[PDB]
Amino acid sequence: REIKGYEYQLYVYASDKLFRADISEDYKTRGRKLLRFNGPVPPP
Amino acid sequence: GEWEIIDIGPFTQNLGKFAVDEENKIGQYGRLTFNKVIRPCMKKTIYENE
Repeated sequence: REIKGYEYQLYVYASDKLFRADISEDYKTRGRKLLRFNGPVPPP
Repeated sequence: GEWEIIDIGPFTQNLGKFAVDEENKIGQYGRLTFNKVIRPCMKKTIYENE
């Protein structure tokens, strides 16, 4: 939540389908928050 | 800020599981069984400037 953390983008396989997931991660608290989840997508 | 690629070890497989479990509470896709994290996995690190 603070420009002091991370952001991950992911390609997750769930139920034989491919999805896009962007997660956040606060440097101090280790507060992960799911941000966007969309799919299915074409494989990279 | 910085940007880098990371490897799909059990750290990345964990953010896989969290993303699915978290979708399933808001389950617009019905409900889903996680299967795996594929490459590439990107990771931004933000610093004090917005």
